[PDB]
Amino acid sequence: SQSLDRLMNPLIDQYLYYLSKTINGNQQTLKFSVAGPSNMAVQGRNYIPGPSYRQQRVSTTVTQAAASEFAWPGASSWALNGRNSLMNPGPAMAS
Amino acid sequence: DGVGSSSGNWHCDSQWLGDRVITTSTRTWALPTYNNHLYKQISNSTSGGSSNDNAYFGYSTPWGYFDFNRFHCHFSPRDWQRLINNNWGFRPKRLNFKLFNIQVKEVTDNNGVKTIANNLTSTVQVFTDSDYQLPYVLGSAHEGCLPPFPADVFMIPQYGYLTLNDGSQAVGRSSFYCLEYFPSQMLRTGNNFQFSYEFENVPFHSSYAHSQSLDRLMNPLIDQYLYYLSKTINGNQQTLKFSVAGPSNMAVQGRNYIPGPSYRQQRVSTTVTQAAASEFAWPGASSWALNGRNSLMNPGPAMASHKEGEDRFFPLSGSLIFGKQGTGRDNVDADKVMITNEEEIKTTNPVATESYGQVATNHQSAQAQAQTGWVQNQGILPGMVWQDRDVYLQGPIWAKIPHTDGNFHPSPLMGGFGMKHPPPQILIKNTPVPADPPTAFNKDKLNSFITQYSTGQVSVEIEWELQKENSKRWNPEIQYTSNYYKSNNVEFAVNTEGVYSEPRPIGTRYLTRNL
Amino acid sequence: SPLMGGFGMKHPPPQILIKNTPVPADPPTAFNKDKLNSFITQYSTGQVSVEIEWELQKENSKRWNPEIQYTSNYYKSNNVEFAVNTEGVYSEPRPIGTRYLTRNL
Repeated sequence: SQSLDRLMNPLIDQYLYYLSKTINGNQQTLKFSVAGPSNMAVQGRNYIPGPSYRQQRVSTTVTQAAASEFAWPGASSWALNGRNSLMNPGPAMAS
Repeated sequence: DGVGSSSGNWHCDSQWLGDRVITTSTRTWALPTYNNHLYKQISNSTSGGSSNDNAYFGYSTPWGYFDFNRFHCHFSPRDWQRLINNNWGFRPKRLNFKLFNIQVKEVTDNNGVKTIANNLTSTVQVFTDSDYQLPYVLGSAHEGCLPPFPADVFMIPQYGYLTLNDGSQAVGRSSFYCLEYFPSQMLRTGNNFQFSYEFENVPFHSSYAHSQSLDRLMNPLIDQYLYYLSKTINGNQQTLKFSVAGPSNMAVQGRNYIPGPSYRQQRVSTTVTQAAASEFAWPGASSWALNGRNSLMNPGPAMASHKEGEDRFFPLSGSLIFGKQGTGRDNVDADKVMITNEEEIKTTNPVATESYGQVATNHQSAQAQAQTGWVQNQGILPGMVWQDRDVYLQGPIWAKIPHTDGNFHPSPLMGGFGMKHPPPQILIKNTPVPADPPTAFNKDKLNSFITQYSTGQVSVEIEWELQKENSKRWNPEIQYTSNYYKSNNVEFAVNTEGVYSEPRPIGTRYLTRNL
Repeated sequence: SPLMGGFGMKHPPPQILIKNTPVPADPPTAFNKDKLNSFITQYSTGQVSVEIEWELQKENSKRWNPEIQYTSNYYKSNNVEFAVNTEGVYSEPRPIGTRYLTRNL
């Protein structure tokens, strides 16, 4: 019922700072700001999402065009002793 | 007990036994009424947010909570210095928590003047989430913890939580939690609250810096019994030549273990009078994506902040950044913040702003030259060894390991001890006291309440286990020390206006041990 | 021995420190991380009692003639020495030592 990137308190700022600005408007002027509810994407986090092995995206919607036959050519695979095996179903990832 | 009898004493001291140190800290707190006793749905729409990456949905509760998840809440600077200069490791063992001397006040405003008086019959409600049934917000580096200085009086932060969101909207899987649906003790001015907690078994934190590097573990006087490919061409005929790997060429010697994982960060320099190509704070930052939302990789995997002699460089978001006393909230200069560094782990961990290494990318032949590619991100491999991020006096202590099917090395990335069952959240709220109701029945919930706030003392005692050092090193070690040179103020003390300040972050890795 | 007079001790009577516990005023309804600087104006009062047992060294002199003794003067005065004035002000009119009796060297 919670997402890994939304585990913080939405009412309280962190006691950590993030780099918010690099240029003043090519002199380098470093600026730092408190990571808080208004910018949750830059808050420090203790844990990160699990591993991935990217898969090609296929749509089930009717009336769609495809560049070419990519079922085998566009598939993710792993090789063992010169033999290619389809990565199926592969690591547990959000569909 | 009674109105005229104290329900507890002021306990604030540190006791140093042989293998254990017991820290006790007491603070005075103030608790106002939050949200006017209401639960409120909150989202990026209510706060005016627009970006997809910062969208959220959640609820703000009228409850406050007690947080002591920072080391300076328990260790004085001198105690921290003793711990870091005399021990190879430490870990929390058990916890004792107390609330006492409850004082509930009522505030009445006549015309531009407020009068404060005691409300001896009012109550304050406290309970602990021992079953971890509520969202855990102590695992984030939030403000509102007990002050490092015992004399400072602090305000209890308001408790809020987030659930699943789609933009500013919720989904059916989103959960709403009512904290009044939990049994809680109600305390008048004569009552007190206390509970004990036992820390689950965690590894000792590495309060040492390695005196050897992973690539220099061999005997510098003896050759290996292994050979390496030393030459390919004779001066395009292929003539393979092999040589013994020895002290003269240590880079090519066979090794049993390799440095830990990496996730490269952009390099930023603190040196003044420097030019930048463009604004790269967000565009040039390393990040990970979850359900279409991009989150900054911060602080990310434990990696060396910079190479030897390059202290001016720091990873864009790979280091903890603390603010100096009095520092503003938005767009402060570099001299207003304290940038931590992890140079001590350069002996086992890769540099944050450098590639892990090079890997072959083709098959060399008489027609194709051998090609290699830079490894910007490298996952866990067998034989890898690494050091976790160091903890700091003002840094976090613990975090809750997310309840998931799988995890790897669940040490909190911001530093500290990862636990499936961390110290439970302690939630506190002033019981609403309705004003005079109408003389005719009305079914609507009451919205007129007496303005109230509460104050009291809070004590937390934590027993820490120590790992003593048994080094045979002959020369003296590096130790944290204050500087004798004269200054207007004493470091880690109050100013002429009574303002306590922490002038620098203090790590734990000064003693050394072999790799 | 203290140069201003008295008994020198490595472990004298300990310092007794007392302070009124701060009582914060009404805090804001929105969280602020700064330490509170608004407190209810308070002061405290009470009674303090200290009891000290003193050991005495009695005199065993064989001196025949009477000794010098500290004594008040009978002669009339507007006020009694070591007493209050007409405005209730207590005063100590002179310093009093301890060395009036005599013994051989």
